[PDB]
Amino acid sequence: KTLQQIDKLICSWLKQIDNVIPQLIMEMTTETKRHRFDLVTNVDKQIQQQFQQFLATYFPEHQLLAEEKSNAMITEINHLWIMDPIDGTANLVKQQEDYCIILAYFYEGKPMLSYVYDYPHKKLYKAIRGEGAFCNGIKMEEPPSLKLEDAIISFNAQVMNLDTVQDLFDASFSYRLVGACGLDSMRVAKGQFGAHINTNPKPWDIAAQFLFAELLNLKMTTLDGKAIDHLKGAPFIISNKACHETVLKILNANGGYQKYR
Amino acid sequence: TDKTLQQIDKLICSWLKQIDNVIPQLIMEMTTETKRHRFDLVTNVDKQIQQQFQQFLATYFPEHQLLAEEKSNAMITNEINHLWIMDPIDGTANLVKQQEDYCIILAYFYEGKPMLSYVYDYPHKKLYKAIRGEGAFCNGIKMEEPPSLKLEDAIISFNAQVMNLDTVQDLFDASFSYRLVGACGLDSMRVAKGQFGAHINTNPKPWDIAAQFLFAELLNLKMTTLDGKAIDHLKGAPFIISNKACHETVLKILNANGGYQKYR
Ligand SMILES: [Cl-]
Ligand SMILES: [Cl-]
Ligand SMILES: [Mg+2]
Ligand SMILES: [Mg+2]
Ligand SMILES: [Mg+2]
Ligand SMILES: [Mg+2]
Ligand SMILES: [Mg+2]
Ligand SMILES: [Mg+2]
Repeated sequence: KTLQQIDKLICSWLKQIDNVIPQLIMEMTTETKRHRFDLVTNVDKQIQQQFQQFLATYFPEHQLLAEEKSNAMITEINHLWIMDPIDGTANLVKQQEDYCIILAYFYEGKPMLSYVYDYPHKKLYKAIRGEGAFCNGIKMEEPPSLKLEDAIISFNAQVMNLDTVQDLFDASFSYRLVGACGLDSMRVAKGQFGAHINTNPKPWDIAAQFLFAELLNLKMTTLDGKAIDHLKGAPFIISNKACHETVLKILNANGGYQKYR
Repeated sequence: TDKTLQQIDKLICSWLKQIDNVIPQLIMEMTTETKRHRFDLVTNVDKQIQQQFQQFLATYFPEHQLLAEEKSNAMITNEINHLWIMDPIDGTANLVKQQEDYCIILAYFYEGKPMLSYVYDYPHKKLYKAIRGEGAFCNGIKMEEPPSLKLEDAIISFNAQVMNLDTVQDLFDASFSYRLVGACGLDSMRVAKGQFGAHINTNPKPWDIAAQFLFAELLNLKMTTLDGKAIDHLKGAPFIISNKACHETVLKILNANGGYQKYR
């Protein structure tokens, strides 16, 4: 009853944002964080601060865990929003396409509302506990079963040793990459991909995905097959249920997926 | 009669725009066959689009000849005055697995010279076309030459499954990052738009790269063999389409250390 009303507000703040992003891009500035491949723009900072604003205006006891700010906070919180203000910043800057806003609301640690907004295609994926998962308002259904050898898979090949990359190439139908965790994960949710791996995501990179995986019967675990703490990064996979185990075993086999060189 | 290029372009665009009405039905009744091996796919979508275009050609340009993927091309010579090259669905695997990330490729060569080219991104309804003497366009929005992109500042795309893993690693190290759409025509347009620095296909057929000649010409792109030579539009060859400022570096990374084949 209440989720539906908070959802309307979120969907509304997301409508205002279509009208703000053009201006932000028009005046785009770009900085590096940890190294030259780690980008941040005023688009990331401003979407985030404006959400911060929204929360302060309508839910000021709700807390925010977000990418472009310090997050010294607890293990604990009743109302928690996790936000990736732009997921796919390299894609934003390099391509001005294939990036999204990721948002997720947790109530007493339980995911309740999730948003992955593909702003370049004006496609909003949302998940609402009690109602379902939607893409621009049409109900998404559990994808068909996909075994690994019938599935396209997606992952960052530069962060794994090449033997494991090759085992992954050999077991799956093919390999693609979108370059945004939220959008590669939505492909799994839609059934276009069998699995998306990210071996070092941050909580904002994967926060919306928990509710989508639950409502659509996906598997979403660490690369050791365990539950992921929504509050803390872990190496993670989101997968069709019929290829999940096969990917984990390949990832873990022959000394594991990490670089040795 | 005798037509201007603009008249020919008007015909093609409308035929392409008309295919929007046909495709939803073909996709809902989608059936797949195999070609060279179990994963070399062809669908009723590929076959109907190419059949309708051959019939469009017999209707409007009866002297014109068709070089296309889903038929034999034994009768195609180098003497041909009016030739179309078609990939009816470029990215069939994507059509089958995703119903996204595939396109229709067409190009017209007058006496061996590219005059008209089309990469129709149907799932998104974006028509990229290039018309000699007019320019290149994405939905009638004119495209211009992309900014210089050094490899180290550029995203690149290639099939990493078909190359020496060492070359792959070198390609990763030297570029800003890696991405893959999975249709040559679509990965090529990302280069034409300045979104990727380069796309490589080490074994394209003529129809995978036919439209791209004129786009590279109109937009100042480098489009060459992996040896840096001209490509024969009639015969496949290993190929790169690239921003100007990163083409040399990519080709040297490819040919380094005995080259990019898995056995070197
Ligand atoms: Cl996407
Ligand atoms: Cl594309
Ligand atoms: Mg970032
Ligand atoms: Mg981000
Ligand atoms: Mg992110
Ligand atoms: Mg084919
Ligand atoms: Mg084809
Ligand atoms: Mg093709």
